[PDB]
Amino acid sequence: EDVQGKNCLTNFHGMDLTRDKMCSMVKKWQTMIEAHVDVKTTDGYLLRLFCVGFTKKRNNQIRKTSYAQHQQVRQIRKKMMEIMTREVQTNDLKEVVNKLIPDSIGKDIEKACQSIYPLHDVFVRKVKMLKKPKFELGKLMELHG
Amino acid sequence: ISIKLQEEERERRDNYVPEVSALDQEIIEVDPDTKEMLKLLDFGSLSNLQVTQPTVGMNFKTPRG
Amino acid sequence: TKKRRNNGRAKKGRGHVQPIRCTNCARCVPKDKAIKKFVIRNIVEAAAVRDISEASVFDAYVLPKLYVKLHYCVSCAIHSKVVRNRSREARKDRTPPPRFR
Amino acid sequence: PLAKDLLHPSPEEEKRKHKKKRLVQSPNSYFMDVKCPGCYKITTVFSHAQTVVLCVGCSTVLCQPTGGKARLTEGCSFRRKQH
Amino acid sequence: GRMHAPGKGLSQSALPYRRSVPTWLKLTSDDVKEQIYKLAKKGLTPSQIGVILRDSHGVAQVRFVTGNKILRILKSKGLAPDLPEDLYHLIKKAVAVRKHLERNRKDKDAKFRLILIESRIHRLARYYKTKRVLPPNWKYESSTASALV
RNA sequence: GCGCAAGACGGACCAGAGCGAAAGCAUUUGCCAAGAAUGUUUUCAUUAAUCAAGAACGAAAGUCGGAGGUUCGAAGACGAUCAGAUACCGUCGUAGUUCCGACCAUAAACGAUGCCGACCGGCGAUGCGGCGGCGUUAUUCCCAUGACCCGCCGGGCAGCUUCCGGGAAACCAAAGUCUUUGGGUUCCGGGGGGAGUAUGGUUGCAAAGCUGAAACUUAAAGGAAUUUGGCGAAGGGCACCACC
RNA sequence: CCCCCCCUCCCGGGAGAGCCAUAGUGGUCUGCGGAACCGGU
RNA sequence: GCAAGACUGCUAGCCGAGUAGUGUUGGGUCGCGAAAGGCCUUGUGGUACUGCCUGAUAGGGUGCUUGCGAGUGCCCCGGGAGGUCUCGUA
Ligand SMILES: [Zn+2]
Repeated sequence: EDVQGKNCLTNFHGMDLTRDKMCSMVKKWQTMIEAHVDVKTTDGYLLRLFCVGFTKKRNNQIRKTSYAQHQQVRQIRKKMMEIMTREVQTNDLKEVVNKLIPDSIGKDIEKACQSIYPLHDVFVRKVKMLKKPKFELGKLMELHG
Repeated sequence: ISIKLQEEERERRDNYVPEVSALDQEIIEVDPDTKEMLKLLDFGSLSNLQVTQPTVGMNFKTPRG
Repeated sequence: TKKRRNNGRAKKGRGHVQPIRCTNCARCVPKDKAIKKFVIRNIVEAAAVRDISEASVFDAYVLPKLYVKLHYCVSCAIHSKVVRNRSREARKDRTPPPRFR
Repeated sequence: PLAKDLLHPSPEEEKRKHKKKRLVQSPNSYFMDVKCPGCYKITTVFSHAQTVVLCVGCSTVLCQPTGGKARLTEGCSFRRKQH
Repeated sequence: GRMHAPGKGLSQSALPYRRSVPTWLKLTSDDVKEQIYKLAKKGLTPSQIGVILRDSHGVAQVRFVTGNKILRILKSKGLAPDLPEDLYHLIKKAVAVRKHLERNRKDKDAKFRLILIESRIHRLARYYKTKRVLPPNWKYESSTASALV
């Protein structure tokens, strides 16, 4: 966003996952649940968060498929949408980026979905920055210590 | 080959029997289901038999799919 | 005469399946009839593995794996020696090929 | 198999079969006598009520409509009445 | 199986063998008929009257507490509906389908279902005509929907 | 590498799994209408099965009138392979591929098997609804519910085995209960060409669609399965007249 | 003499929501009987 | 009112105390949890472990050792000694 001299300053712009990890996560005999939410933070940083989830097999399960009902999938997607939209509008980007360093949102979604169908991993596989507010210098120089 | 001597040493081993019965053991491990089955044929309790705890855990038939 | 109990596919109560494209060829074939091959492969096999391993910036690193799925038409699947003809009674065996390597 | 006794089947066999495949058609449903510790008047309900019921005396909702039986409200005692 | 759909099913009632009122039912015939009259005045149909009586009042079915069926009792008192309940339901369903079809002209499946429903209506109306319950000049017409609500 | 615009499209998840009369159907959400199955001690009481006339839907290609034309690509233009290619191949490439209407009503539209109903073996799985029962999990207690497991019931796409039975056989729980031949009802086949041709009718702007012969000609044309025949098919064995 | 280490073996002790016998203890379930019954508030 | 059996949770002094607080999806009489201080008889014995994280020594994740498969071993502090821990091989 700005360079002072012989030293350039940056800002958060997005986050992605390794393509190999995403390829290895999508396997057979499990249902993938997708959800994109267009939710803005306290300031005008609009993000389109995506989500990926899978079902697995219990330790005593014999059924190889382990699928889910369509209504259960819809309920899970609604839960994920609500969880992500709840933890965005209440806080600024500066520390929700820190929140994004661990899978705290993913862990919250995983814990919230134990009642519908037990999912194992919740990942925000992509975050885009759709709109940004008017360029500011004070926030930038506060960001870099 | 149809041998009639049948490996003399192993034939003797076949002839050898132990002094113990190897079956008339003093302790019998049986589930309550077998005890209930026995209780309703002709006889009831025994003095050389005891019920064991129910071995039903989760299930048999390990996951194959 | 009829060769297989099925029609060389898995469509039993549908009547139509999505058409896909072959990988080796460009032929358009039904999904359930087209032989699907899934392969797990690394970036380097046995030659550049050392060169990446000992000559690297970071230590204790696991090499990435390239993931891709293959669709083969019958002619392309046989010409590439993926499947081969079997006996009349040997075609009824649906067990997957043994995998130990 | 070849020599069964279809005239006198065991009760287990008869209860295994469908209600309309038995030797004589007999429903497997029954009536109930539901009551709660709150109110002190007793009503009569059907097992597959399929209709929301209010206790006579406006106490609380008793039964719940489902696919099969009725989800009895928690804290209620019922007995199988028969003749 | 089903008359129109190619599906086969087996799910309906199964009346018990013993044709006698249970002893635990203290309700007489007169009060049951009074409840039937009250429910009819409330604005229900014999389809739900039996349901309400077998759920709340605990009576198995009318045909044992009294001799006449529900529709028979309603005809006897005189407040029975002039049109059969099933024909009314079929006509209402046909009107609903046609109202859905007026705006969306590309829904071919709705057209097929409407054709099937009109066929069912014609087949039931023929039986009503031959069993002497509707006038011989009664005809089901596409536009006549407002009067037959 | 960063942004913009346009069109098509819905990968992996995707299965001998689901729905629909068939053709056919996949990004999230919102609205409208419909349906099979399971549950029922609700309702009417023969309202039932198949169908000449007639009627709706009907893949892509096909035509007419508008809007758009990203990509693929009949016709056409070009270059090499070739003895000869206006074929295989490669680069451009109009009509079409997209949507809104107006038409045709055609397939290997195949399960090459019409529908309804009864009966005659077994064995595990899967999807729906209902029902009974130990035990784990949404952390440790109490209940309802999801998820897991052990069974049962009804309908549905299918799977495995067999001297039920049948067929010429391939094979079939139906392609069975058929000379010991009769459950009900529609369409349709009479050796192979000529020939789905000419003609007459009929529908369509057209392309073409439905009905549809005769004259002449032949003793064969065809269905299933074995041993050698050959493969520009696969997989094995041997040989210093093969190699290292 | 090297190292910093890291690992393994033979002993002592600390922590835990393990199990088993004994105390502080709290509830769930089962057997018998109410001199004999039919209605009205 | 007689009346003995079958089982269960917590404390390993008792009291305050299942008080605050945490807490879960729908609820409930609820899971989780030491005390400040006091009154005193002044606080039961045998028994093995323990890779990292999350939320018990439960449950769910996920490893290290030699390419690979099975072992031994992997909480902390205090003593001693030693230095390629055992069997098979895409
Ligand atoms: Zn190909």
